[PDB]
Amino acid sequence: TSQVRQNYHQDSEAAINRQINLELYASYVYLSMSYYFDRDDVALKNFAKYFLHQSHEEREHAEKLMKLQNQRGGRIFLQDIQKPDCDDWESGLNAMECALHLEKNVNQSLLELHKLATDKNDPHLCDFIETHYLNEQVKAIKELGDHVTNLRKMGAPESGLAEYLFDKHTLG
Amino acid sequence: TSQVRQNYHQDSEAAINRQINLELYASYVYLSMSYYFDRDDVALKNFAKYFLHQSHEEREHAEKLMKLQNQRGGRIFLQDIQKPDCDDWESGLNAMECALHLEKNVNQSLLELHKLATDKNDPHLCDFIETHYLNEQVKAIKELGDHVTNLRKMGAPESGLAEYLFDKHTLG
Amino acid sequence: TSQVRQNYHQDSEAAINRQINLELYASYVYLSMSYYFDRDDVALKNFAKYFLHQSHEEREHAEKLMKLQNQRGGRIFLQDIQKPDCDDWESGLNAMECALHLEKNVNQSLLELHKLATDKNDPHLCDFIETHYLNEQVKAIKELGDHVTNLRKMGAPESGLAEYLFDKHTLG
Amino acid sequence: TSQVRQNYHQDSEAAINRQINLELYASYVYLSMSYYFDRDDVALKNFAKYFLHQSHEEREHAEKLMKLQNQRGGRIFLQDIQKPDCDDWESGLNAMECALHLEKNVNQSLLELHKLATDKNDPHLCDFIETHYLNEQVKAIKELGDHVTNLRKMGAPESGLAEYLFDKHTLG
Amino acid sequence: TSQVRQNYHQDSEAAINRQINLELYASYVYLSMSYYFDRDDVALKNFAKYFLHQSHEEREHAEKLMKLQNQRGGRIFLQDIQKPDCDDWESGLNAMECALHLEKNVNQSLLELHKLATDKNDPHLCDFIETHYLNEQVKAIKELGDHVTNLRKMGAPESGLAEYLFDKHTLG
Amino acid sequence: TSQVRQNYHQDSEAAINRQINLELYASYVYLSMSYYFDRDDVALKNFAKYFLHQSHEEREHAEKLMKLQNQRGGRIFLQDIQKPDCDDWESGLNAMECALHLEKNVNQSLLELHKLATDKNDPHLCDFIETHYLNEQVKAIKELGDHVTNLRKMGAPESGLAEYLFDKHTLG
Ligand SMILES: [Ca+2]
Ligand SMILES: [Ca+2]
Ligand SMILES: [Ca+2]
Ligand SMILES: [Ca+2]
Ligand SMILES: [Ca+2]
Ligand SMILES: [Ca+2]
Ligand SMILES: [Ca+2]
Ligand SMILES: [Ca+2]
Ligand SMILES: [Fe+3]
Ligand SMILES: [Fe+3]
Ligand SMILES: [Fe+3]
Ligand SMILES: [Fe+3]
Ligand SMILES: [Fe+3]
Ligand SMILES: [Fe+3]
Ligand SMILES: [Fe+3]
Ligand SMILES: [Fe+3]
Ligand SMILES: [Fe+3]
Ligand SMILES: [Fe+3]
Ligand SMILES: [Fe+3]
Ligand SMILES: [Fe+3]
Repeated sequence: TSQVRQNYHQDSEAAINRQINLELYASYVYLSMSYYFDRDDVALKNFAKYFLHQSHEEREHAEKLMKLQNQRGGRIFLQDIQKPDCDDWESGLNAMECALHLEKNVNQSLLELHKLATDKNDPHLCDFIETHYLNEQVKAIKELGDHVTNLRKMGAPESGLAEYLFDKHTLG
Repeated sequence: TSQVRQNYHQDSEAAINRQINLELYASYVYLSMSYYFDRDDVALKNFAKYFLHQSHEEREHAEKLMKLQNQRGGRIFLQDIQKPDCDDWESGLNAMECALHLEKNVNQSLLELHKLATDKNDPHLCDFIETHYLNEQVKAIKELGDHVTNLRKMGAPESGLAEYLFDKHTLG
Repeated sequence: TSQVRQNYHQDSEAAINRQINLELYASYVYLSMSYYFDRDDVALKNFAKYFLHQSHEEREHAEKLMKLQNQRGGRIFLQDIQKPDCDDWESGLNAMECALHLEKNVNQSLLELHKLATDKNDPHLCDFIETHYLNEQVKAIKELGDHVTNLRKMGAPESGLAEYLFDKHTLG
Repeated sequence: TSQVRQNYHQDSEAAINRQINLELYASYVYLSMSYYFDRDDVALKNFAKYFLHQSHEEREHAEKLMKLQNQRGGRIFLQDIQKPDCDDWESGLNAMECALHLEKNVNQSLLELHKLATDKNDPHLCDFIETHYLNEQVKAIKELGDHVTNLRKMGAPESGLAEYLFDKHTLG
Repeated sequence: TSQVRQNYHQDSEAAINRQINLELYASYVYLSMSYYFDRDDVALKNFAKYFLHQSHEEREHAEKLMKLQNQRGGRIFLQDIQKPDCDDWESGLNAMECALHLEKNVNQSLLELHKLATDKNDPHLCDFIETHYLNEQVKAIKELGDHVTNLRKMGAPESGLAEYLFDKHTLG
Repeated sequence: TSQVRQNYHQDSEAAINRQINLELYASYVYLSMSYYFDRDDVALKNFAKYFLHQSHEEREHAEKLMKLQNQRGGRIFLQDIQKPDCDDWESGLNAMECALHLEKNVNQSLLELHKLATDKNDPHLCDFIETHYLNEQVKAIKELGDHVTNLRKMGAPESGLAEYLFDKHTLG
């Protein structure tokens, strides 16, 4: 048992390990989406930038949880990073919709993590989730909801003009 | 025989001369396209700039091959620069499509040049083609493929609004 | 078939996809090693930095291959990123030894990739491997060999004083 | 008929097209001379610079006529650019003599162009020729006459010392 | 066997050792030529500078090969550096002619080294030769060919005025 | 006989030539030692720097004697530069010990050179040896004696920790 471990339940430690894996997967999904829009038959270079940056952000969210696990005296256990769901996301509107879906599932996982730490009476792990992840998730979901709404109101996915102009004006 | 000539085959020298002519022709084609979009009944001033700059670049690729020929001890032999294929490229989408076609043919010529220097065992001429021309070609073809894709997805050539907006936002 | 695809063999495309996965795995291995040395019962903060930086570098090597695949007209196919080999690398000397081993295996894969592109007569893909990956690998392997040698000559792994001083003076 | 065309005779338009071709040819001749003096058995690097710069200038004179043609509502028609007259201009004195000859022929063409625009009563095209081409030609011919005179008085072409010193002091 | 050695053939290692010796010899030859022109009965101080700088460059080419040998896991074996061929190179034109000859022989050795690495399937050692030595050699030979041509056309070696003026204007 | 030669004995001239060769050899020995410590199984990068810098210094001592020989009207005669004594100097302590030995032998040669110039009554050559070489030698020998003493008192050659720490703190 770790010399720094205090008030840190075996269940929280396992949950933190499952959340690290989820953030890595989210990083992988965004990396996959990014280079979809870099294809010559898609060619939306700011969608690609937007998702490459989201990819780098999610791996920084994972690294922070790895830091928290060592901080609290638990042991990181890594699992396979599953290959993403799709190889061909049709359109810019479909990608933002998958991203919105993915960000809600991550949020749901974080809310369950917070409920477990409330019940294990771990106030430090609670504040960590609140301070670094919960408001980030709410802001990400609101941003992606906005993007999805603009893309629909513009006429996407059937109008490539709409998707082209959204690339230049919102994401550029 | 030249005092600096070493490991430089008569066939490579002829091939370099044929490649100089191809680059000049490519320069001429782009010059012709540039001033098509400067016509008052076409009036896309950034298409014209894009192609004038490509015109100047191709003549700088030709000058570099002339420098290489003197560097290796061969003798430059110049041929007529053929007048380009078209006087009226219909639309911006049609010009990028001809440019994509032209850039692939130049690439194909460069790949054949590289195969001949491999077989004549001229590693310096191989590295020269690799370092200065091969990745340039791959980047040019990918750029033009992107432009062609955006123009189609926007509704060109039937939508002059699409071509107008591409001029302002991608090429400006 | 892609409008930009030229002289790009189905076998090279598959090989590039297998190399992207290998670089991601290497990135994952280094990320795992990094946070091993961040544990409170290991506590070598510059080993952790050294490997976190190597982790970020390998994912940038992967992103470049994804860019090359789109550049040449192939299609990225992603596989699961396997969880790394170990959860507990004993010592700093053992980690540098695994890293040396991993970097040789990546090199071997790159040399086989280069042999396949030579035989498919793809000089652009050859120069890409030479210019961006081959000398990087040779420099990485020489660096890790040096680290392993210093750690042994100092008295590692049995001397934690040796490992402590190497952390401060070579990696800091 | 062009919406901007006014007082612009079919004969002037054809003459402008023939002058564009002449300027391109002049650009090609100078490019050919430039890389003659870059040969290792000629090796006069400032003759080469002098003629490379004249080459770039003549293509800028051609581009200006293409701009004028679009400005006035005519249609550019491009012809083959004939390969230059010589592959081996013997000496620096012989090249300046060919350049002097070429510049007089261009001047003669410009004077005939000006006579046709006088007779077609096109005062704008007259002023354009006067303001941008006529004094340029007179200055070029006087410069080349000076160079030819100095080279002869120095002892060229039989004295390579003379040609060497002219390269360093007048053209450097 | 070295812990970093990978795909590095015993024959390449021996060839690299023979090339290190050749570069040192070339450094010695240039050092010898340099201080010939520093003699009071020769007294061409810029020939001396030109060759002293070439001397320092060749030893830096040797040091780079020593670095490559350690990089790849081979073992440097040094041989005697033979005293140069001449003690009295007659004239500036004769020295540039020996230097031209020496630089072609070094090039020939490098081309044979590249052929051996092609046949041993060592693409890293191939790119190293291409990237650091092959174009350097081509540029050196072209420079020395130019110098030799100017010196002859000026009237060297019988005209010490020619050699004096070349010292001041080309090499100063 | 040289127009600048004055009070310069045939014996001094020969001795200066033998000293030039000794300095070149010393330069070669240090170059050899430098790249010993650059080996991956030795890996002491500051020993390597220390000896590479000493290598460059000794060749600058040789160049100064070549300058002196021309200054006085003698004729430089170069001999083979013998390959160094060892290919594998065991340890850092053993290299500093060979370097100490080599520097004393060079000093002894310089003292004999000074004795010959005293007896040939060449006060200029005496002051040259005193002003540029004699105090340099005394300072080099004292420095190397210090290094050897520290390395022994630290526990070298049996302690690679000692050699590692000396590399970082004294030579870095
Ligand atoms: Ca799976
Ligand atoms: Ca024709
Ligand atoms: Ca698994
Ligand atoms: Ca290459
Ligand atoms: Ca013709
Ligand atoms: Ca007027
Ligand atoms: Ca000998
Ligand atoms: Ca010997
Ligand atoms: Fe996000
Ligand atoms: Fe996240
Ligand atoms: Fe281009
Ligand atoms: Fe080109
Ligand atoms: Fe690495
Ligand atoms: Fe990598
Ligand atoms: Fe001109
Ligand atoms: Fe002109
Ligand atoms: Fe050189
Ligand atoms: Fe060299
Ligand atoms: Fe010294
Ligand atoms: Fe010395």
